[PDB]
Amino acid sequence: SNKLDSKVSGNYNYLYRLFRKSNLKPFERDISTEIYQAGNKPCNGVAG
Amino acid sequence: IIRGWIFGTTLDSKTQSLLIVNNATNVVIKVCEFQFCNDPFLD
Amino acid sequence: GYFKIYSKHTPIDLPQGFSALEPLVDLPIGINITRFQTLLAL
Ligand SMILES: *[C@@H]1O[C@H](CO)[C@@H](O)[C@H](O)[C@H]1NC(C)=O
Ligand SMILES: *[C@@H]1O[C@H](CO)[C@@H](O)[C@H](O)[C@H]1NC(C)=O
Repeated sequence: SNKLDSKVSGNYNYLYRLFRKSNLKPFERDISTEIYQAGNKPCNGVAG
Repeated sequence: IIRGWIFGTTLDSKTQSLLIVNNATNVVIKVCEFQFCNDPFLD
Repeated sequence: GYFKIYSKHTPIDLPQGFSALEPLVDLPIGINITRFQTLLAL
């Protein structure tokens, strides 16, 4: 349904994940917001 | 004396947790992020 | 992605004997469990 689930402004409701630490096991859910440590040292809860 | 168990990973509101409790008349099963302190207990 | 519970009761250092356990209820739980804690009322 291209027309019935869209608008000129758009839909910001749907959320997906760009990247994550590890794969998800079958039939498992995770809503944690922890950022994977791509840098050499952790950032301790601030988006750096 | 002993009745019920709690399950989870962090055992707090941060992540999901399980809680099963008996109180001598029925069984309550519930999967919610309830607030568990250092050692929960009942009076 | 489930949760199964078995129970058994017997009157009267675990005792010397053989006994079997029957199911009670199966639960669809989508969160993995790694740690568990017991509760006792004083
Ligand atoms: C599932 O298991 C992984 C590794 O054991 C752990 O990091 C993760 O926190 C668990 N899931 C939940 C929802 O706690
Ligand atoms: C105690 O048992 C009653 C059943 O009469 C139940 O409704 C109640 O939820 C139980 N208490 C807790 C903390 O679950």
